[PDB]
Amino acid sequence: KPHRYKPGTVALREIRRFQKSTELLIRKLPFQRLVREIAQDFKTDLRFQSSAIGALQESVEAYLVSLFEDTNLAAIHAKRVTIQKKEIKLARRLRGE
Amino acid sequence: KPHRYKPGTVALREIRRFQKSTELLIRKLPFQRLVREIAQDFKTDLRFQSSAIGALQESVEAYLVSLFEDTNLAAIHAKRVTIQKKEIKLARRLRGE
Amino acid sequence: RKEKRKGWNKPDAFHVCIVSYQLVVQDQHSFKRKRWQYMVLDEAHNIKN
DNA sequence: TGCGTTTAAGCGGTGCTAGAGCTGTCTACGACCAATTGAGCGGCCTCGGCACCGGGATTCTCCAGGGCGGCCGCGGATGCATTAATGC
DNA sequence: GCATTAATGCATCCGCGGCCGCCCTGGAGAATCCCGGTGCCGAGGCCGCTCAATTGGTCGTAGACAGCTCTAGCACCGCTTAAACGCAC
Repeated sequence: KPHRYKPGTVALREIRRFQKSTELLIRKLPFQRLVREIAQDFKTDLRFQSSAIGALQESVEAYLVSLFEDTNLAAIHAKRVTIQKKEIKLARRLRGE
Repeated sequence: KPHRYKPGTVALREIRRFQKSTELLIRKLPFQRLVREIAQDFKTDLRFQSSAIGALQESVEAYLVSLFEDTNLAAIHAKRVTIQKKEIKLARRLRGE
Repeated sequence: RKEKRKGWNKPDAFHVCIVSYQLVVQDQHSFKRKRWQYMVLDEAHNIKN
């Protein structure tokens, strides 16, 4: 007989795995390409150091995870598990934007 | 047949009246005695003038009206009008406290 | 008070107005607007101050 | 949630050059002090803008009477029970 | 004296009918806007003061100018897995 886990049960174990891990979830090449695109449409002929990129991605994942518990709290306030657009919009409005 | 306004009709007009008006909504003497008694425990023999109280009053009601406004936003996000405990709890949590 | 003053300004609805001592001290703004001929005080020992 | 695959980062390594980083030099260039006067400022007393209420035109909300398909009070039957004059 | 049988007081089970409440239309009344109307008071223009912004000179001093040094960013090359996408229930 096949062994299929109930939906969402794998979610708890992947949450457990990701909570103990401090590594970044974004590959270096797409992030660097996006930053270089911002430079390209920002100022022509710009150079990037090997450093000054870790701070970018680090601040981004910190901001993203923070906004994620804010939107999770907003969603659980709505008496539902699934997040939606109003949740993230309300979280952004209340946080100071 | 007495003429009675249906509930909620007068609420809109009080909102309209108060939104166009910028006067203090807290009686002066209760606020000043509150301030005196809360300053008592920190250190006795306080001294307050006519000024140095209206500033606290104004900061307080501005903070409170802002809190009520984003509480209204949260309650609207909850698909209802009546405010409730958890509304002000998560408004305080989200705003930075 | 507003009801009594709804015909206060334009017509001559009254030839004499009777007011208490402690109501003028609240409605000076409305009272001083109208022009009067005779104004009388009773037991002026209170206003002796 | 689970699977086949495919587009693709991670990684080991190079040659450089545009570019970051440390160093004399003088040359603009401001820090500091007599000296002044002139604009910023303390005080004042007034009229014009402002505060608050009046009179209606206007705008807004909110009341009740009237025509729509179902009703719960009543009366009688005519059976259940009682009852009194009479044959036995 | 006892059964008895027709006369009589209800017996309780429906038949019927008195019994309303909702939408749509009828204006009715409270609230608002808005400037006269006059009293109030403070904003500010004017008068007199005073102190620091400006002027010039003295004098020393930090930064642009190269000038040079060296250094890692990048564009490039090719292997090794490796998650992502589309699909399907």
